[PDB]
Amino acid sequence: WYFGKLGRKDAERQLLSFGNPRGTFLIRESETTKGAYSLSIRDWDDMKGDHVKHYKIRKLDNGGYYITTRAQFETLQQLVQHYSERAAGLCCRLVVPCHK
Repeated sequence: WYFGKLGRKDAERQLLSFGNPRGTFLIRESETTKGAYSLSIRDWDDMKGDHVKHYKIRKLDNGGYYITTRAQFETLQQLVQHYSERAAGLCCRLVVPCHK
């Protein structure tokens, strides 16, 4: 998963640079809330067939992270691996390898 500190520019640009399908994701941190991040996946309304969507994430009260309450985790790595099984309430599952 995530290569470093990118999400706004690099992420949105790279995601549309190849045209990578469902499964492509990356994690970027939120500037507006330290300790929070945003999950960047390539999601489109299927007519544009090219877009990038960002999910606003909130920090768990137990010190973990979650996108939904049906999928709460203490580490972000474990979170990636669960969403790598299926979409736990995201438009895309996290099933791609990370190659730049």
